[PDB]
Amino acid sequence: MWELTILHTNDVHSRLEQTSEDSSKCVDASRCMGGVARLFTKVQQIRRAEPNVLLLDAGDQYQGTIWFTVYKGAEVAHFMNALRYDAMALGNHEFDNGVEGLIEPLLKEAKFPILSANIKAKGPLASQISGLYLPYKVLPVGDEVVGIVGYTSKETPFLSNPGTNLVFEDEITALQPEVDKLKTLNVNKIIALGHSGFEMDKLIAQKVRGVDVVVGGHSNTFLYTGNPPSKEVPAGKYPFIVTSDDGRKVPVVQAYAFGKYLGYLKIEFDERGNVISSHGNPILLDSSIPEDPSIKADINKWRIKLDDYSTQELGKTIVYLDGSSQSCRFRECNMGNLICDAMINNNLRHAFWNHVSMCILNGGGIRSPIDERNDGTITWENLAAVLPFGGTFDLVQLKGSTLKKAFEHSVHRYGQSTGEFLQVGGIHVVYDLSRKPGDRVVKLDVLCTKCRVPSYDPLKMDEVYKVILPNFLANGGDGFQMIKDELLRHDSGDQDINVVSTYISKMKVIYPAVEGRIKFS
Amino acid sequence: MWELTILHTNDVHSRLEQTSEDSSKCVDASRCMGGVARLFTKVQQIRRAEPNVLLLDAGDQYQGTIWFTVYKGAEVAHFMNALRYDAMALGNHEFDNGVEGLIEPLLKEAKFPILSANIKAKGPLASQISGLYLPYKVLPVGDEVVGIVGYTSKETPFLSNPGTNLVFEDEITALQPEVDKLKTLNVNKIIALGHSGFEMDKLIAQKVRGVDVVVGGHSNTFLYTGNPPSKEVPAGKYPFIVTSDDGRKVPVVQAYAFGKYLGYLKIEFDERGNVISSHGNPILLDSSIPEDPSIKADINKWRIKLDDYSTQELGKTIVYLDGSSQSCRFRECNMGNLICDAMINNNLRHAFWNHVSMCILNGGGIRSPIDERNDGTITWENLAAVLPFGGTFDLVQLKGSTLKKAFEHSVHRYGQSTGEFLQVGGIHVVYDLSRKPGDRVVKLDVLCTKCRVPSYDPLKMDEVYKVILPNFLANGGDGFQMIKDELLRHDSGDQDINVVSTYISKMKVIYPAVEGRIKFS
Ligand SMILES: O=P(O)(O)CP(=O)(O)OC[C@H]1O[C@@H](n2cnc3c(NCc4ccccc4)nc(Cl)nc32)[C@@H](F)[C@@H]1O
Ligand SMILES: O=P(O)(O)CP(=O)(O)OC[C@H]1O[C@@H](n2cnc3c(NCc4ccccc4)nc(Cl)nc32)[C@@H](F)[C@@H]1O
Ligand SMILES: [Ca+2]
Ligand SMILES: [Ca+2]
Ligand SMILES: [Zn+2]
Ligand SMILES: [Zn+2]
Ligand SMILES: [Zn+2]
Ligand SMILES: [Zn+2]
Repeated sequence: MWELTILHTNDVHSRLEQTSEDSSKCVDASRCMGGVARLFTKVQQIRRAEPNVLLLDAGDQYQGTIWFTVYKGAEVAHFMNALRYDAMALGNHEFDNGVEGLIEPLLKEAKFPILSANIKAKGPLASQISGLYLPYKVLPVGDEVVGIVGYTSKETPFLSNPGTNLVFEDEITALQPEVDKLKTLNVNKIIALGHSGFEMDKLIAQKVRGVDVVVGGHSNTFLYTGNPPSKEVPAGKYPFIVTSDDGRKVPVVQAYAFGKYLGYLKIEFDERGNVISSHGNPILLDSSIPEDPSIKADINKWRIKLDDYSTQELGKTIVYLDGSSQSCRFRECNMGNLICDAMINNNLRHAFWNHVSMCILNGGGIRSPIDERNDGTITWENLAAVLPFGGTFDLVQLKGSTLKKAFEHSVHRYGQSTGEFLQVGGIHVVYDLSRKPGDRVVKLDVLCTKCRVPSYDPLKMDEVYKVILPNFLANGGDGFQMIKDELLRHDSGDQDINVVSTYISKMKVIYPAVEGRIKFS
Repeated sequence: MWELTILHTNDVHSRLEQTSEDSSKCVDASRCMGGVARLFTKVQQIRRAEPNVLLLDAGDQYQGTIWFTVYKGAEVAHFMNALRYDAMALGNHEFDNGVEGLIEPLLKEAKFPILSANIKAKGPLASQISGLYLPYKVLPVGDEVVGIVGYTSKETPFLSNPGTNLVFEDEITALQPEVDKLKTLNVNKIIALGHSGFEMDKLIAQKVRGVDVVVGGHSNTFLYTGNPPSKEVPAGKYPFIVTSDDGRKVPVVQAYAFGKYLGYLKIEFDERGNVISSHGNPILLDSSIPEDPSIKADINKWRIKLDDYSTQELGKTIVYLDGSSQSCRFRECNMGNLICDAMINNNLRHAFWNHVSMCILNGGGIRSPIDERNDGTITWENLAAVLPFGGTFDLVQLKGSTLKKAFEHSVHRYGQSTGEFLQVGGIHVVYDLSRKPGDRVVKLDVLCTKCRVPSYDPLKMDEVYKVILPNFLANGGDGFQMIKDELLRHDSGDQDINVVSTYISKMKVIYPAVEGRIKFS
């Protein structure tokens, strides 16, 4: 019997340096976690101890911190090569800077194979990207070979900017012929490594004949066997076992996000590549694991270029700016109220009509909290992690019916850590989750524009309201198809980080609170 | 039979120039009201038409606009002499600048008798103020004489700064011997002119034998017979008839406030001074009445010194700043939310503990609205009328029990246009007016200080909270005795107008709304 050790990371999101426990900028260095230097110490320790080791990434290394704003993927290719990753699957955020933002910094500079079987290149692009990413790779591991098939979220054209020359096929339809090709090459050990979320990973384990292990990403799934070591609540045991349609037990693994944990799974295979057993758990990369000095000195060299983004203080916060998913995707979060107050302030600074009183913001668009214990200081860097996408805060004209539909969509699948949960400004919404989806909004009061003194009045279906929202939502992003389809007017506004930055500078000291903007019945 | 015409003003409050309909600074001159120039045209017209005329003031000429901030009462003595007032009764605001602020500008410069029978001077002051104000005056009117007895609110030591050398006696106890003295002088026509409010005026008409007419002030009572000409709702017919204990019908009159109306009452007396009948109504001093050119040119001369208080713009409002009594004494008003946000902002600008999240503000302390149609401009003058008293915004430490008592007091006599109604910041209060007084607060949630993210939690009786409030409330003003008696700590803060001014300058453009801080069940 032959034992393989799979070490996996996913949704790291430019978290190259060690972070606070909430994955925001490290301040109190003694209690910091993750980062590539720490991950390198743990990986090295496992390589010294285990004979057959694979270090894999299931996508979304791109986007999240000033590391990616400045280096545009050169930091990813450099440090992923430094850690000696054996393979990576393409994620949706790898396309955020177009195909060009993927090809030049990453595909051309990685010393490891970058995979995706369901991505087909066509037209002019076909010749330009050919062989820069592969559907599968056969990797020698000790005296054995292990086949790795890659996959990327089929919904990527709506999540990113991959362009019109890439076709995103159904994962299962595209993976089965590639697995069948590995089987003809007599590769009997097969890992499906990809980026579509835990729900699709379970479908790949059930339906794709020949896959032994599924290593996923995109849904930031925390899986654990026993008592977890930190604040993350497990969504199931590690590994998650799926029984395939052909009757084989298939472990499905995921390792949360932000490089806080290193996934770790041991598979005992027999001579014919049948999985005998599997055990593991994600490894919390805390303070106990010391950062590698060589990687850390290299991280510090690259850090010089970034320091001029933290030299200038925009203002102060005397309160924790809760930009976490556990807060901003489930209820009113003060980071969400702050950003919506900044949007309304930027639009009301230059103004019955002409005015704009309301704001809506997808909770999943807020990508990091900001801590108040660092002397209170807010820099362009702390703000760069909250709002990393470089989008705009647009003005839209919506019928009350359209706004009520967007609010119904906001909680249609409440309890899935779905980022469509809306943060608001100039709106008082009450939800009753005991009611059937599509009828959960029990109260929707909005701030009048056509009134001398502003006050909250019930939303009228036949009335038309002006709403400030991300360009992402206006384009039907996060399943807000009703906004794109039913809007009556759409104007482009200022860059997201600049709107929030000018506001923080004006206010000097900020203290946003949870005020009852969103309530539950 | 002999007919007397009584023209009366009360609670003018430094409204020397014509004002908007809400009694704030005149902008659209075509639809402006009141002012001394307009009042002079109407009074002159009545003097040309009627043989026996008395022009009286029932108090509170002092405090309200930049006219009083700058001239400290010299404008009152000058323009009241110009209009040829025959008498004035002392009001509580005439003592706001101490006895010295009353003696030097007004008592020493008025060419008319200034009256109060229930104010007794003692100790060192007795010799200094002797004869500068009188208990009564006998005025020749045509071939007849009319006696005028004055009175001032017994509660003045708590409302103002009259000092420890003036005794404020019971109105009825002090008025009866002065009326009896006029009766021995065979004065058969007697007017009681004073400043204690409509409720006390009715008691004087009922109890003081020999008073024929009561001309009052202090409660800003609007009395009208028929259909009123403006937005003011009558509190009863004009005149209000009180049947005395000795069986005589006694008219009681009051003419609202801010010089918007001129009270006008005709009394037909018989040969023995018995009131036969009385009819009248307040005269709305609107645009139809033209301003006297001589008084207006004199008003413009004095206006030069004031212009450097309007030359500098503090910021802009895009919304009407509702500082009216009809709003701020009955429900949440946006002027109240603004001032409470300015108080919390001034105290949080330099800060679990040390912080202050809550604000309370007596609604009656907000003395004027600000209009947004004047290009949006907010000047030191517009702000001077909102906050004319020159008080401070103090920090106090209160038990939850004390705060609940202050909120119970806030609505104990709801529906009387009582200024104790509280405006708030960092507090969510719900009242149920159908409940018995002392038990009307059904919900009282406050913003936590001892929490990383601020949020609204129920008030705990056994807990201690930090509240920013006017120095007036800390001293038990407006019947908030529980604040003065039960507070655990009291620190003096910055001047009220400066706190609000620095905030408006920081914000640049303001838009406070009615947000659900105060609700009714
Ligand atoms: O890491 P992911 O692959 O995104 C999976 P997740 O559970 O961590 O985050 C999902 C949430 O994030 C929201 N979201 C993602 N990208 C964007 C985004 N920009 C991405 C982008 C799109 C097109 C071109 C370039 C960049 N803008 C906004 Cl406002 N919201 C976004 C939105 F997609 C959702 O609420
Ligand atoms: O014109 P008035 O004689 O006052 C009768 P009104 O029905 O028009 O106003 C009553 C309201 O006004 C409130 N109030 C009055 N004076 C003050 C005041 N300053 C007066 C003062 C007191 C002592 C010395 C000097 C000035 N400060 C504050 Cl915050 N609130 C006040 C307080 F008294 C009440 O809520
Ligand atoms: Ca196998
Ligand atoms: Ca008489
Ligand atoms: Zn991701
Ligand atoms: Zn993803
Ligand atoms: Zn008054
Ligand atoms: Zn008064």
